[PDB]
Amino acid sequence: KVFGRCELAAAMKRHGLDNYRGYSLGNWVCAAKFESNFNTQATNRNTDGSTDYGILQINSRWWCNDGRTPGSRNLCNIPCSALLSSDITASVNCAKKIVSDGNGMNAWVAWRNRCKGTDVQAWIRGCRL
Repeated sequence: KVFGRCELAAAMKRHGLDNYRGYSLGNWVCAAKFESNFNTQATNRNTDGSTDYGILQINSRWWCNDGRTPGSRNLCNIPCSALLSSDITASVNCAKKIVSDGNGMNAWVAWRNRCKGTDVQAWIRGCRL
C-alpha cells in the first residue's frame, strides 16, 4: 500500500506514535517518507546481507526474520513479510522497540540524514488529525 501523507499521519497517530519516546508525529512521517516513500511494500538489501522492510525499513539482522540473514535475532518476533502489510500495526510495534533501544530515532539513517534538525512539523501540515 502506498499511503498518502496525511493518511499515514493519521494511522501513525492512531497507533500511538505521536510523541512516542518524545518524537512528534512529523518525525515519524518524515522518516517514512525518506525510508520508503510511504510504501509498505518497500524492500532494500543492505550491504551486510540483511534487508530493510516496510514503511520504516526495519532490518532483518536485529528485528525481524527473513530466513536469509545469518545471525538474525528477530527481536520483534515477526516474519519480515509482516512489515509489508497494508496494516502498519506490526511496523509500529516494532518501531516502538527500535526507538526505545538507546539511540532514539538515530536508528533510522534516513531520519538522521534527512529529518533530524529540520522543520519536521511540515510533514503534518494540512492534515486533519
